[PDB]
Amino acid sequence: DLNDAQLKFANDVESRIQRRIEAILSP
Amino acid sequence: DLNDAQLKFANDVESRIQRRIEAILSP
Amino acid sequence: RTLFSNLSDQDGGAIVAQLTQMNIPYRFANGSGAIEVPADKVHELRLRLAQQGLPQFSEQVNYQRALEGELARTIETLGPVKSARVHLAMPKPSLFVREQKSPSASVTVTLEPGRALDEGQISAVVHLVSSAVAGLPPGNVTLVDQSGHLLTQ
Amino acid sequence: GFELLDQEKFGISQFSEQVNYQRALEGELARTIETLGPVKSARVHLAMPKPSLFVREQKSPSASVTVTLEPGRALDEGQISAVVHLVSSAVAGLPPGNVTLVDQSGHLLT
Amino acid sequence: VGFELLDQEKFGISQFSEQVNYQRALEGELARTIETLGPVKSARVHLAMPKPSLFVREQKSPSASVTVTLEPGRALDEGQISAVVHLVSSAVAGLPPGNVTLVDQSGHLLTQ
Amino acid sequence: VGFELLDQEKFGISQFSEQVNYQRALEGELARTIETLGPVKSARVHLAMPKPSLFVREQKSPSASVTVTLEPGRALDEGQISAVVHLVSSAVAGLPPGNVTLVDQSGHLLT
Amino acid sequence: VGFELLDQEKFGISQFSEQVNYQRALEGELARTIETLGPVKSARVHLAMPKPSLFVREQKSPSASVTVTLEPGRALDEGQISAVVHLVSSAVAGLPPGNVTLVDQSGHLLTQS
Amino acid sequence: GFELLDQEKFGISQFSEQVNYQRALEGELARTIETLGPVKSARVHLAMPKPSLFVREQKSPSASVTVTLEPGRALDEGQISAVVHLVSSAVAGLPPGNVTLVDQSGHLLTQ
Amino acid sequence: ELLDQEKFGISQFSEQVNYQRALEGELARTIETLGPVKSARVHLAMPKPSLFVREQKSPSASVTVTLEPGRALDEGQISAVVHLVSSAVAGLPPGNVTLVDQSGHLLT
Amino acid sequence: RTLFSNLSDQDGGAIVAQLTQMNIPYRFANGSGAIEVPADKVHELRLRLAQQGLPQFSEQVNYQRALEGELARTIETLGPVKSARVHLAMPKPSLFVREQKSPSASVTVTLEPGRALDEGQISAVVHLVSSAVAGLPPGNVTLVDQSGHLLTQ
Amino acid sequence: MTPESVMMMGTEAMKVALALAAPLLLVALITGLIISILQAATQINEMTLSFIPKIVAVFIAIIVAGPWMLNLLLDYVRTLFSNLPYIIG
Amino acid sequence: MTPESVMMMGTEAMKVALALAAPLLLVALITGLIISILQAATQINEMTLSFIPKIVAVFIAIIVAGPWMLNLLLDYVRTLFSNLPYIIG
Amino acid sequence: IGFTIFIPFLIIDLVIASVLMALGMMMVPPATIALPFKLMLFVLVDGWQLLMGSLAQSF
Amino acid sequence: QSWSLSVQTLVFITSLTFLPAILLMMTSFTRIIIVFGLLRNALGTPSAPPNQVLLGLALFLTFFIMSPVIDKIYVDAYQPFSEQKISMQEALDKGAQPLRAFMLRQTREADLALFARLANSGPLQGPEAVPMRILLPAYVTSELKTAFQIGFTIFIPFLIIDLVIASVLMALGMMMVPPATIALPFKLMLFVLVDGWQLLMGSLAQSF
Repeated sequence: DLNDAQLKFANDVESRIQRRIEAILSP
Repeated sequence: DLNDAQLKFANDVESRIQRRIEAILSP
Repeated sequence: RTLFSNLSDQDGGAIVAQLTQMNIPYRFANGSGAIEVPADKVHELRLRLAQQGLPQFSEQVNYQRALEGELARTIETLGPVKSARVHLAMPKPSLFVREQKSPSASVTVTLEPGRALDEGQISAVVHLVSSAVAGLPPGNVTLVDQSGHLLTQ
Repeated sequence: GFELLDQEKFGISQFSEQVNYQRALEGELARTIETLGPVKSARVHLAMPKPSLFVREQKSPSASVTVTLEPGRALDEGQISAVVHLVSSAVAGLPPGNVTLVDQSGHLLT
Repeated sequence: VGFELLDQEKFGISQFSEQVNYQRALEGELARTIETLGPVKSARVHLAMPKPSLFVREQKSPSASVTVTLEPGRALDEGQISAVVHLVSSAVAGLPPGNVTLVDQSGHLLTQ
Repeated sequence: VGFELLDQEKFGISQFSEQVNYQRALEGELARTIETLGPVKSARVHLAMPKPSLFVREQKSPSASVTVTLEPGRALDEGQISAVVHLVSSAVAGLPPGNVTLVDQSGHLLT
Repeated sequence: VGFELLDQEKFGISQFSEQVNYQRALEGELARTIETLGPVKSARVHLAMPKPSLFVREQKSPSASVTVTLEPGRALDEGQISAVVHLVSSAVAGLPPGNVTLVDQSGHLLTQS
Repeated sequence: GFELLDQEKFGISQFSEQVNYQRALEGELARTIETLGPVKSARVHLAMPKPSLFVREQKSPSASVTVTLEPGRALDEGQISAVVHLVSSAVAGLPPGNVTLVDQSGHLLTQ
Repeated sequence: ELLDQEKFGISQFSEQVNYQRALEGELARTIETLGPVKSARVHLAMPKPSLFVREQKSPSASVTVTLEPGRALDEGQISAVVHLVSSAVAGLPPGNVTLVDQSGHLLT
Repeated sequence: RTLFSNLSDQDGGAIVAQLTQMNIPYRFANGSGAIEVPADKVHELRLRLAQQGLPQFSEQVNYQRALEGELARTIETLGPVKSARVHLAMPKPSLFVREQKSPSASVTVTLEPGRALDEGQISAVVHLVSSAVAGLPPGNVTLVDQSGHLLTQ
Repeated sequence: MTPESVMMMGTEAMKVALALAAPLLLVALITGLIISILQAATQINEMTLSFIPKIVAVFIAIIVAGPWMLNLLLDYVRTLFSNLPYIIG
Repeated sequence: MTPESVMMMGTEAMKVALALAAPLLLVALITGLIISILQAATQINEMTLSFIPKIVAVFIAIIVAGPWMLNLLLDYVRTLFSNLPYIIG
Repeated sequence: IGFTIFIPFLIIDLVIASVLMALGMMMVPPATIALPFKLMLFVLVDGWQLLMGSLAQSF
Repeated sequence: QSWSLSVQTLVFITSLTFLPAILLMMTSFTRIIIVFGLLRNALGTPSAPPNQVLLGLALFLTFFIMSPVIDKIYVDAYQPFSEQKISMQEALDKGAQPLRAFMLRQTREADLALFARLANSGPLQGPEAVPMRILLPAYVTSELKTAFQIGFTIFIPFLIIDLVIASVLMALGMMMVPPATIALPFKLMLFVLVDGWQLLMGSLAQSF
């Protein structure tokens, strides 16, 4: 229940950090 | 009841850690 | 070619209604519970309908393999999908008497560079696969991409 | 349900009224449950708790839901859930944990 | 039997009658759903819903007896036995499962 | 449907009946507006309103279950899930959004 | 509906009925004016008016849900959204704007989360 | 119109009498607002809160005014001010700041 | 004359709503009679008493005038209208009388 | 020449009513949802009606450019306007799935020496531009003069 | 409680009252009307002769139906006093 | 107070009473008159004929019009109590 | 205050007596039947709460 | 902070003085007494059960109904005070809470709002902080209203009996036969047959 919401929150944070890194490492 | 929910929570956490490892170890 | 066989009357009717709406010619096989449709449209239509929620070892294996292959082919008609592999894992008639088993499916897709599946397409794949296998709940369908990213929540 | 409700019947008794209300709710709930794709027919039984005598303790109501599925249309865990939520909400103070969902073969889905 | 039974009632209906009729109707619907179950050919449900008594200290938790007739050789699963228990218990306000007895057409107790 | 019913001339009615009829009518109109949202083909709303007291004894809060049938492939946006929540919550005096459940025709909880 | 709805009033009208009818009416007129707004093709207003409570920790507030259908491509401006909010809030005794939800025909929330 | 009140029955209760008074006021106010050069039609909605009791410092009413202007007839700041004054005065204890004025395009003319 | 329309007794509140209307009508009438004024519209807000606290709120008035095409109202006029309206309403504090023209200019 | 095309019946009717009132000849294109009007009056009428609140890349670009050009031309019919430039900036089909985008317009006007746009003219420009572009709210139209002074509040 | 609940309670009350009275009132009316019709047809001008049979009829009703009117009323009263702690509010 | 501040209040109160009691008395009188005329036409000699039609007519009128009279009386009493603090002056 | 508090109960008494006697049952005591209706009127109006409100607002 | 012994006994005796007021305005005595009086009036027997008998019955019923509250006061407040664990002030404060909860359970929110608005009390968050000076009159008013409701409802079967006997007598032409003389024995029979006394006391207890 709440644990799944916390896990999805962690997944979104990790994905956004990944995308931010990729954005500058791409050019 | 609650034990099964806890076990599924553990399984999802383990699977996501496994996938994160595989993602970088693949390229 | 056969779009679907072995349909309930309800599903059949729904499928016919949708085909008519889309102005697609169709021929419901007499008492075959099957609907042969334009051969070149079969896969596209299966997917589209899935989006709307519609509807020996060797043989089994073969069957399973054939089914896997067909499902893969259908999934590959999706624009963003370069290639698809489907693995069906229905445990052999539960040997254990007390314990209860259930079929599952793993779908791996290779996407075109720079392309992604949207939520609708993902749902269509999950439905397509679940509907094709008796007793396979949508929840037992795992969809992953070439990088191993889980697409199904 | 609501048909049983407006049947041009002169007032009988509060108890009769309460029984009619219970039946109508059961009917509509079964209706929506069937309207769910995999479900061919549904049957809902409600047990509203009876207020006891010299005590203020509160009993929680209970529900039993039997579903008949379309040939091979197994319910998703999310499907097992959404049914729970709907039935619980439709009954004032129904604790989900008191909703039992069963299939046409007698498998407990909840 | 059936909820119909209650639909057709005469003007003179004592509360006692109203209750007994409610009990009958509940029994009927429960048997109905139980038969709807694949392996079950016919069901018979008997409810003992004790009337509240201040003459007594404790009102015995309600009890139920369920007799099922199975289809030729259609043995009920342990899970089937349970689901029957759950349904009958829920349908009766404050019915403790442990007070539901399930029996087959041969007199074998399927519950405990 | 809902509001039309409430009117049906009738005299043999009790407060209880008056309330139940009000509940039905509200359910009907809410389902109506929900269907009138592009992706939604039909809606079904069930309200659980707790019978109130005029005394000082436990307030509690009502609950709602919303089932939507979508047009072939018309998935609802996170925003679509939200706006539905807001509308249903507002239409019920003191309905805490968190007590609104939204489900599709396949049994997926959009909540 | 609305003001016309309260015309053929049978003598048998419980206060409860009188209130519900007043609510239904207000909803109708508000939807009417909202549709009269250029970009709006049809409006639907739902009011949740809960008679009061003395305890603050157990007091909520009147709430409104407004669904608008726009003319093909007629997006509502920020100022429009603001004006819809103001009108609906004013029409309901003690309606705190922040309890007005405005949604379009596609399910986009036009007001605040 | 004030007419609505004149043509009425005798079975009407107090609630009805009040609602009718509110409607009549809404009508006359809209009327005068339209009778202002730049205004082609007006629509006034009053929210007059009922008796207090369960409340403490009581509360005050609110108004929403929608105007349709003549082609290009923009309302001046002083006009907006005069509309505010009129509507506020016509409602017992209406604090101007609770009067909202909006045009046919949804622009808030007041604040 | 609206007051005297051969109407069977209704209710005190009805009597009150009427009296308010009649006063509004006569005031508008006299205001129009004035040279520069073509038509007048008077709205009265008589205050509602409170519940348990003694608070005499003061009534308020809004006056809309349509002037003779072009002609305006002098300041003394902006004063005499105020006086008349204030006097006609028991306990009306002039400062609660708003006078507006057909263009929406506040004259008071 | 075409005054407006692709009008709702409601907008069409309103536009026809206004043309009749102004005694302007008009011809509603049969089933074209368009209203051809005197060629020499097209721009003036568009503006006047706007005051009253009425109503591939290369192609898009071209289209966009064409639309920009037309809007500019229409705005230039205003007395105080010497020249106008319109820039439309509708983001390419939102690539990001979750984030939501919306079209905007920037209008730059060169005014005749000593002349200014009044509030009505400003509102007409904003409406004209917003109505021409699907999904462009009035609030997303910025109007500036040659000196960079923001005219739209 | 709401006025509507009071109306429903009074409704079942006067329904029980009518059910009690009708077994007696109907037979009294029938006997009186029959005797009066016979009297008018036979021109036997005397009103008081209609009174004697009626009592017997009424008494007959009681001895034929006294139990029922005794029982039904109780089945109401025992309910009403048992609904006392649930009508307040 | 004043004779008027009292006569007007009494007139309003007895207007309320007349409105409350008009339907029952009207239906009672109409039913009694109809039964009496029917009796005289057939020359039936009896005095107790009209009572049962009277009672059923009054009972049915109460059932039909109860909500209306009760609501009217409740509203009148509510406004009387609300206006009571201003009656003294 | 008292003589106008008396008014609604007199109204109920007179209405019940008139209905009872016009119907024919003139031997019944009207007050006996009227008392429950007086209690009903007092409880459905919220007589106690409104009476306290009026008494407080009399000052 | 603990009161000296002489002050303690002064407080105790002064509080014992206020005993009938506490019984009438804080317990369930008033509602039972009002219902009993209305019932006695309803049977047509204005003086059949002597006032002392009904008062004793109401006292015993009140004691039985308030036994849980008294037990809570003893366990939570009085027992530590008697073992010198807590002072008299805090013991009284702790003993107020169960009685306050019981009185709040049987009060109407409208009367509480009326007395709060009348006393110009500031906004109160939840039922936790409501002064006793506010709760007591509201509880008394709610008890009066509930007692009148119960009495009016009880008045119904005897009204049915009176009406049916009056109609039966009238349809027989018996114009000058009063119905009270015939109705009183049948009222007694009706109340006896339904086991009226124990049923009414059980109903009064169940409503609390």
